[PDB]
This record gives sequence, C-alpha cells and structure tokens, in this order.
Amino acid sequence: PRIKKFAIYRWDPDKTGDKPHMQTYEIDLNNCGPMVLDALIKIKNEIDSTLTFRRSCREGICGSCAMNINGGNTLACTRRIDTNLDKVSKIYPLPHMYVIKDLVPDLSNFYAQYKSIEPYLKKKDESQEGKQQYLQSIEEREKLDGLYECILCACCSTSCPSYWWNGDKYLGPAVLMQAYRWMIDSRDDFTEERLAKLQDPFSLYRCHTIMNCTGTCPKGLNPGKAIAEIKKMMATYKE
Amino acid sequence: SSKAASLHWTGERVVSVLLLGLLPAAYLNPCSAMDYSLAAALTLHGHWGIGQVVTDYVRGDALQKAAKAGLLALSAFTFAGLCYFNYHDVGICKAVAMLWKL
Amino acid sequence: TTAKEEMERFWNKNLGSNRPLSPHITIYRWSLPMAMSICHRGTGIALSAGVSLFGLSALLLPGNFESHLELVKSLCLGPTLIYTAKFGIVFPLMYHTWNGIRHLIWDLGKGLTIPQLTQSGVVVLILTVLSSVGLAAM
Amino acid sequence: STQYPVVDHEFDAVVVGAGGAGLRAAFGLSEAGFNTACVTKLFPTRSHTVAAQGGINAALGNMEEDNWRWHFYDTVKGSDWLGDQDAIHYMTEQAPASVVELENYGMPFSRTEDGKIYQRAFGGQSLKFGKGGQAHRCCCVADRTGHSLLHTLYGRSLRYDTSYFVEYFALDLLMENGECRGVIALCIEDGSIHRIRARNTVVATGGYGRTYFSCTSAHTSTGDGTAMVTRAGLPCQDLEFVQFHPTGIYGAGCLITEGCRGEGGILINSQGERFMERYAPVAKDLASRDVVSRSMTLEIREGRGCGPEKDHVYLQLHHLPPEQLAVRLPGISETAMIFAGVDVTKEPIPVLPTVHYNMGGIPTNYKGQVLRHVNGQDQVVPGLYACGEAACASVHGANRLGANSLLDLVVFGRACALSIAESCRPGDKVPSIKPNAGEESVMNLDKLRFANGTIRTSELRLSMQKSMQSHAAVFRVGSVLQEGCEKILRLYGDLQHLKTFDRGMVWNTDLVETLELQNLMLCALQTIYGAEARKESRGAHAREDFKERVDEYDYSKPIQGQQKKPFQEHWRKHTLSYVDVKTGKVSLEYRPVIDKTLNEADCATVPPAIRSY
Ligand SMILES: *Cc1cc2c(cc1C)nc1c(=O)[nH]c(=O)nc-1n2C[C@H](O)[C@H](O)[C@H](O)COP(=O)(O)OP(=O)(O)OC[C@H]1O[C@@H](n2cnc3c(N)ncnc32)[C@H](O)[C@@H]1O
Ligand code: HEM
Ligand SMILES: CC(C)Oc1cccc(NC(=O)c2ccccc2C(=O)O)c1
Ligand code: SF4
Ligand code: F3S
Ligand code: FES
Repeated sequence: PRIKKFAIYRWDPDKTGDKPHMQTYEIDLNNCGPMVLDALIKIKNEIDSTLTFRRSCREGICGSCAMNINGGNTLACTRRIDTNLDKVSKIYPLPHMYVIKDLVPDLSNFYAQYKSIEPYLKKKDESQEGKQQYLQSIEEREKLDGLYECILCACCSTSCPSYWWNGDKYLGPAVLMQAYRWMIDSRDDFTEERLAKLQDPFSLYRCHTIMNCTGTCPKGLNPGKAIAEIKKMMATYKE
Repeated sequence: SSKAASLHWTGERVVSVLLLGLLPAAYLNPCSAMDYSLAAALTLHGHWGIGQVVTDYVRGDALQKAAKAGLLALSAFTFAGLCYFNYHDVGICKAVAMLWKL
Repeated sequence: TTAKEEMERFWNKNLGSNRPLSPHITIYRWSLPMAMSICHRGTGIALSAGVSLFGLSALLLPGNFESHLELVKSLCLGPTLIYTAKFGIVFPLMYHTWNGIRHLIWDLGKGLTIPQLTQSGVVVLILTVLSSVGLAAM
Repeated sequence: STQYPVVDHEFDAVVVGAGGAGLRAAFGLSEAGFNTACVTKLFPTRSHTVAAQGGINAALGNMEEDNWRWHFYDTVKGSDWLGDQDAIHYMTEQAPASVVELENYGMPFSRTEDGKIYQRAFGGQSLKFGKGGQAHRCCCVADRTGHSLLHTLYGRSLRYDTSYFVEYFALDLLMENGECRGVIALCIEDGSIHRIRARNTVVATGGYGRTYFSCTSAHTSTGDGTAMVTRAGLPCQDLEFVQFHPTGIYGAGCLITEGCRGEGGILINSQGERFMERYAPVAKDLASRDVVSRSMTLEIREGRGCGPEKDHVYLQLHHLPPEQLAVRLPGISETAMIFAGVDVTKEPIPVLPTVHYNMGGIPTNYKGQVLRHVNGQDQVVPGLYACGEAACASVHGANRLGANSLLDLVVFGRACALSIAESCRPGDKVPSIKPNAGEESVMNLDKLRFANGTIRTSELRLSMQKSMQSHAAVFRVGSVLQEGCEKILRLYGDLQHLKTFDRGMVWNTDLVETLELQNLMLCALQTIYGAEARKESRGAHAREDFKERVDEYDYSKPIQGQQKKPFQEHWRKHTLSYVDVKTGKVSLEYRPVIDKTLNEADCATVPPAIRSY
C-alpha cells in the first residue's frame, strides 16, 4: 500500500470571500495510473469532485492538461508521478495567469496572439488554389520539422518571465515559433510582411534569450532557437 | 512599415562587438584616442542596456516616457563627464593604470 | 471579432473581477541558465551605475584624479583588503564580459540547446573566477 | 427558474463541433457569406481529430498510378455492403479534390522524391478493383496527420467572421414541430444558459468511444450530439457497429497507428509466428480493421497471450530500419516509450484490440441532411445537418476502412456547407423560437447541479464502462447480450440516484461529466440493444451463435433461380434506434441500405460477394 501526497492549488469563484489556498490529497499507486493526470482524475472521481481541471487525450497531443507540476510547466498526462513517497508533489496552475477556478487559467489572450500572427498559408495569387497540390521538396519540408508539432499547450509562453511582465504586448515564444514556422514554409509568399509585423519593441524584441521556455516544453521542441532565427532574418532582410 | 526596431537591435550588437574589441585594445594601446572611443562606446551600450530594462519593467503611460527622459539626461551627463575627464584630467587608460598599481 | 478585439475584451473581464494571479516567482523552479540571466541584468545595472557615478563625479566633485587617489592612499589599507575591493570590481565585470560573449554566440544562433546552455553556463562561470582572481593580482 | 440568465443569440447557421468536420463546415459556410456560429465544449485544437496519426485517404496517384474508383470498391467492400454506395461515390470522388485543398490551406504533408504528397499503404486498400496488389494512397503528415489537419483547418478558419462559442456545452436541440431552430447551450465560463437560434444546424460532435472501459478515443468522446438527436425522438443509425482498432497500448489504451502495419510492421503471437499470415493469406496483416482485431482477440482465446498476464499481443517494429522509423513514425516512437516504456527500434509494442471508431450515429444524406424514418420512408429533417464520426451517412457502413474518417470529416463537413449554401440564402428569416423553448434542458441542469443521490457519478461511469467492455466485446453471444441489456437498463434507472458535489456556475466539471453520463447512457442503450437484435456476422458485429453473413441472397452461389428474401427477414439493413427518455426503453426499427451509386456510367455499383482479405 504505497501512499503518495499531492499538494494542489485550489480556488472557488462561486464561494464568497474565498482566496487561493492549498489542499492535500492521499492516493495509493497500486490502483492509480503512472501519470499525474491519472492521479488528478482519481481524486476527482473518488475523493473530491470540486477539483476542476482541463483534460482530453491523456496522450500528450492536445495541450489541455497543461499545468505547473513541481515548479515545471509540462503536460500532466505525460509526466509520471515521483514514486518517491517522501516528497509531496506540488501541482500549480500555469504561472502569472488569471485563475478562473482550481488550475483552470484564462488562455484567451494567448489564443488571441495566435490569431494576430496569421497562421495560414498566404499566396500572392489565390486564384489558382484548390486545383493542384503545391510542390515542396523533402529538403524544404525538413525545415518545418520541430515546428509544426507545437500543440499550443502554453506551458512555454507562461514559463517565460518576460511574458509575465509583458503579457499584453509581448507575443510569447509559443506564438512566436509559429510565426517563424510560416516564414520558412517554401509555399508561403508573405514572409517579408510577416517580419514587418514584428517591427515594434514589444512583439518579438522582449526576448533576451532567457531560454526558460525550451526545456519546459513537453514535446522537446526548441522555441528559443526559432526566436533567435527570427531575429537574424529581421536584420538580413532587405526593403 | 519602417524597420527602426530591427536596426536598433543590430546597433546594440555592433556596439557590443565594438566594446569587446576595445577592452584589449585599450590594454595593448593606451592613448587619448582610445580614451574617447572607450567613453563613446561605453556610455552608448550602457544607455541602450538600461533602456531595455525600463521598457521591460516600467509599466505606464507618462511613466515610461519620464524614465526614458531621465535616462537620456543621465547618459548625456555620463558621456560628457567622461569626455571632460579625458580632456582636463588623466584619461581612463592612464587613470585605471594608476588605480590598479595601488 | 478581430485579433485586436479579443485582447481588449480579455483585459476588461479579468481586471474587473475577483480572479487571482496564479503564483509565478513564488513557486517556479530555479535553473542555472535563468539564474545566469538575472545575474547578467544585476551586473549590467551595477556596472552602468559605476560608470555613471564616475562620469558625474568628474563634473560635480572638485579636485583632480591624482588628489582623489592620495585620499584613498591615506586610509591604512592592507594588501589583502585592497585585493578585496579590487576583486569586487572585476568580479561583476568579468562575469558580464564572458556571459556577454555567450549572449553574442546565441544571437548568431549557435549553441541554443539545453546541453550547450548548461555547458557554456559552467564554462562562463569558471572563466569568471579565473579572470577575476587572475586580474586582481596585476 | 430565473436563477439562470437566458441570453438569446441570432445567426444564419450553427455548427456544433470544432474538430475537423465541424470546422470545415463552420468556415465553409462563412466563406459562402453566412453569419455562422460555432459551438464547442473544447478549444478547436483540443478536439479529438488532433489525436489522429495514420493519414487521410485520397487517390492522387502520387506513388503508383491510381484511380479514385478503386478507392470506391475498397471502401464499399470494407463496409461489408452495409455502406450506402451513393455517399461512398461522393466521398471517393471528392477525395483528391479535398486533400489538394488542404495542402493549399497549409497542411505540411510529408513529401516524396518527386516533390508531391506522401501516400502510404494502409489496411484494406487495393489496386485495379482489388485485383492488383496493395494500394498506396494514404496521404500523411508523418504519423501526425490528424494533429496537422485540425491545426491547419483552424489556422485557416480565422480568416472568416465566424462567431466561435468556445467552451460551451450544448445540452439539447431547440426543436419546434419537426424542424430545428438551433441549440441551447451551457456557458462553462460563468454557468449561464444561451439559446442560439438559426435557420440551419450542423452537428459534428464526434464519436462516443468513452462508452467502454478501454478506448483509444479521448475523455471528451461522449457522443453528445447523438444524445441530443436521441432526446428529440429522432432515430439513430447502426449504433451497435463499434470499431475495435487492432493496435493500442496494453496500459492506458492510447492508439498506435495502423500506419505501422502499412510501413511494414508485423503482428506476433507467443510463439513468434506471424499469425496474420495464417488468417488472411492474400492481404496478410494489412487486412480489415475487423478481421485483424478479431484474429488478435481469438489468438488470446487459443492461449497465445504474450505478456506476464497472457492477455495481449505484439506489434513488431524492431526489424524496420531506424532511418524509416524516425522520418515516418516519430509520434508513436515517443509515445511507445512514454507510456509502455518500450524502445521501438529494439523491442515490439504490447498491443490489444480496443474501441476506436463509431461508424453509427445520426442518419445522414450524401448531401449531409439528417434523416427521420416515418412510414418506412426516408424524410429530410428541416434545419438540421450532421457530418463526421458524429454522423452516420454510413460511408463506412459496418466496418470503417483505415484512414477514411479524416476524409469523411473534410468531405462531408464541406457537404453540409454546400447543401445549405445551394438551398437557402443568407439573411433569410430566422424562425421564431418558443418563449419557453428548452425548459427541461434547464430543468435537467438544475436537477443535476443540486443532485442529492446515494450513488456517486464517477462509479456509475465505471459501472457502464466495464459492463459494455465484457457484454459487447469483439465477440458477443445472445447470452451475454441479453444479460448485458437488462444490466445497462438498470444503470439507466440509477441516473436519479447519482450524487453531485460541485454547486458552482463557473466551471463545473462535476456537472458536465455527469451531463456526459446522461449522454453516454443514451448511446449505450442504443448500442447494446441493436447488438442483441442483430443476428448475423457483418463487419465489426460478429455473433458467435449467428456467425452467418445474412443478405437478401446467398451470394456464395450465383444469383439465378434464387428467390429474393423479404425485408424483415434478412439482416442487410440499417439499425434505427429510438429511446423513450423516461422509461429508458429502446424500441428499434430498420431501413434499407442504399445500393445505387450517383451515376452508374461513371461509377458502377459493386454488389455483395464473399468477403475475406
Ligand atoms: C480516437 C482516434 C481517432 C482517430 C485517430 C486516432 C484516435 C486516437 N487517428 C485517425 C487517423 O489517423 N486517420 C483518420 O482518418 N481517422 C483517425 N481517427 C478517427 C477520427 O480522428 C475521428 O473520427 C475524428 O477525429 C472525429 O472528428 P469530429 O469532427 O467528428 O469531432 P471530434 O474530433 O471528435 O471533436 C469533437 C468536437 O465536438 C465538440 N463537442 C462535443 N460535445 C459537445 C457539447 N457537449 N457541446 C458543445 N460542443 C461539443 C467538441 O468541442 C469538439 O470540438
Ligand atoms: C566588453 C564586454 C561586454 C560585452 C561583450 C557586452 C555585451 C552585452 C550583450 C550581448 C548584452 C545582451 C543584452 C540582452 O539581450 O540581454 C548586454 C547587456 C547589458 N550590458 Fe553589456 N557588454 C559588455 C560590458 C558591459 C559594460 C562595461 C556595461 C556598462 C558599464 C554593460 C551594461 C549592460 C547593460 C545595462 C545590459 C542590459 C541588461 C539586460 O537588460 O539584460 N555591459 N551586454
Ligand atoms: C523563477 C523566478 C523566481 O525567477 C525570476 C524572477 C524575477 C525575474 C526574473 N527574470 C527577469 O525578470 C529577467 C532577467 C534578465 C533579463 C530579462 C528579464 C525579464 O524581465 O524578462 C526571473
Ligand atoms: S512549442 Fe512546446 S511548450 Fe510551446 S506551446 Fe508548443 S508544445 Fe507547448
Ligand atoms: S523563456 Fe524567454 S525571453 Fe525568449 S528565449 Fe524563451 S521567450
Ligand atoms: S489531455 Fe491532451 S495533453 Fe494532457
């Protein structure tokens, strides 16, 4: 009977005068799945059904269960519980984000930023579209590897300190990486005006290569690398 | 769509490679000309550096504009003072040298 | 609904509510690269404060540089104690200089993976001590 | 009453579902100049088409020389002749057209030497009408086809002025006198109730895989629109037909794609024998979703279990070059290590046949129009459409051919768009909703919000799941089905004994998962009863007792002086299920399969035959 302790952030907006506090739960690992989400649902189902959280695939390809586990922004269905029963696992909502309730944050600004960068294929001539597939060589396709996989968990952007201090005007690495993704896509014709979209001090330039985004990424992707690659293009592009 | 933001970033790195180039050059070749170039590159790079902190940290309408004004005054005073020190005093290269063997 | 519209309405609902900010610095884990980021800012600010205090006092405080040194010479200071003041000047300077190259190597795009971030992290940290102790005895 | 703030919205059309089909229908409408509103309980990206891996089928001729009609034959064969051939015609013709569109939309498909879209082999596909070897027409984004699909559909959808209701749980259909007027939905953000009225209603709420204890599908596959259609009194088609994907991790039950078997992956029993060469001689381990998994689950019965429990089988990728596994299948390469703790290049994956797709659902036209069955005849429900896994145009029939659903999504999502656009006009009168409309949708909400039951919600979810898992498995006898039926029937009576704890407006996952339990149970009743009623072995539905493929004729011997069998005697027909919500009883009737194509000259009907790969 291996018992584990879970320290989790709790807040009820439908209770008056309630402010952020911590509630601890106890669970046996013999009946629980290997992952943190497995334990989250276990106490949600058996112990306390107030624990309100986001989940879907339990596979690591939605970005629904994105939360701060033990001071690290990762997916709860990919991270396995520390079998070490001496340590109490601290689970928190994604940092510096308005808590709606019990680990559920308001991502609507993060989403809105993804809209502002325009993540769709843009052609100068949209008259001949839908009839023949655009050619792209395996080399031109290789460039998108490690970029298209971004599941928009938003562990990334909200692990950047610069994003906590400049949430409104700084786009954040997750959103930024995709703007790059659509630049090196050999099909996209709008690469220059996409770079011209970042011509203020806040859009991309609140990056100071802190590199805390990469390494927290639950998919092993490297947003930081792509941000620095944007910066290079920003000086070496003419007109 | 002007590109002042991108060029500003380039300047920051061009003065960074300049400042890194000037520290050994000031050691190997201490002179009056080096004292002025080390005062010019030193104050500019520091100004842009702190400028980045103000924009990152100071959240406000007439707050950000005020701090940027105060920084420019501080830098303009810093550069002129260093220039005065190069002209009417020993000069950084011959001033550090004295300070160190002590 | 536009992209710019969504953001404006985001701030309106949240600021006019009882929704708390999720703990950020209070709970997040410490990493060497991020600690080395804070230190670069710390050393950057401190250094600029030194240069400014040096340039401003050249305009505001009376006397020449030679007279200002004879003012410190007459302060009964031992080699070990004058080495301490000498160290605490190069220590922040050398850190920022070496890490400065690390930032400049990053801007070229090279060495941006987690291994190379911790590798160059210790390499900068060691280079600092070796050049800080190595200079303070010249 | 009045505790809940009612807020009425006014639109041209409502789409319920942000996954693949739903999206393509949402912006497909807005592109045609429609004031469209999309309602979704998840965020668009988090929908379950993101969890897709294999690919999207199109006969582009990007590997070998191909024909879209060869894709027609293989789909209608796979459907075990329960597939409506008119819809299959429509889907296979639009197949290359819809995929080229997506590549132009921004889908970063993997690439060939020539520079074209990458197609690969997949289960159940052939060349020269099943007479010329294995077909390679599965267009893929290297093991992350669905992810890339859902994203590039959403990323492109931002271009249009569509009003998205993100994180809203649709409760019921706002029905008034046969015709639909829209949807009534709960706002999870602040607990409010919104009545969204329009001239048309597209439904793309996805599958109901979470009816079973073990499924590849996500937690939010609760067949909510299926229950929404069910509560309106509208019939549901072919609900007993449940796809079991052959390969999935023994543990949690995540999907390992069939694209493993299309690239060269093999299935191995306890001996080391390639057993899928013993069952299917010709097509081997690249056979049907039903034939492969039933062979697998039978090998467990024989005593050829592979693990320390003797209850699962193996999928070997060990022998394939690491070069190919990195480029072609990196999404499974990671998730196999992440979940099962297994390196793909050195040892095989533990796999088990578990629930995957739901070929049944809302009865649908080839145009996408929702069908009601009155007086033994088809009839169009006004102002209501359905598309995708959610619906049942039965383009998949009795068994879904591998990598067809993501096509089904796009094509039929687009269909609903054109079927609205080419029928009525934008700006036309939005029918006036009742002042009371959806009282018992709220009376359902308030009942469940304050529930003072003696049995917990979560334990009843497991009570339904394990019962389905044993009583309606791959194999099912009339013995376990009859007991299973009266067992599920009791678990519907327990729905007024359930206890809820969370009493808050803002984000009540306790309430919505319980609302999902009301929705899943309606799906479950119609699944199990349709299964015990159907007495044949067609596709994924295999009766141990009635192991015969019962058609109108005995298609083994040639039809000559053979007499036709009456309709209420053979089992080649669609299972339509109704359920009275109060009594919790299922009464079911049947309707003919469509055999004719759209144009016999361009695409000819393929009549029933002996079906084995
Ligand atoms: C389960 C599965 C399926 C799958 C697959 C892998 C897995 C694990 N891989 C596939 C593949 O590689 N190739 C392929 O062709 N198909 C594959 N599939 C099957 C396929 O993905 C599914 O059939 C398809 O994803 C279903 O899509 P659909 O458009 O029908 O919708 P969805 O993706 O399931 O998303 C559900 C949407 O409906 C909304 N919803 C649900 N309930 C409500 C209520 N209550 N109120 C408001 N909205 C609701 C959700 O918000 C969501 O957007
Ligand atoms: C020759 C050695 C030096 C080099 C190569 C160098 C270069 C750099 C570089 C590349 C950055 C990165 C900015 C970023 O993106 O975070 C930086 C930051 C900064 N530096 Fe320097 N610098 C040097 C010495 C100095 C000196 C002598 C001063 C002032 C006395 C100074 C003040 C600053 C300040 C204030 C910042 C901004 C801190 C921040 O916001 O992160 N540096 N420097
Ligand atoms: C995890 C947390 C305790 O750690 C912290 C706390 C406070 C500030 C920071 N870091 C910065 O504020 C910072 C440091 C260097 C350069 C730019 C920034 C910036 O504001 O973007 C990190
Ligand atoms: S790049 Fe990685 S960390 Fe950032 S949003 Fe995408 S999956 Fe999350
Ligand atoms: S955490 Fe940061 S400032 Fe840039 S490198 Fe990453 S976004
Ligand atoms: S639920 Fe999809 S990533 Fe955790």
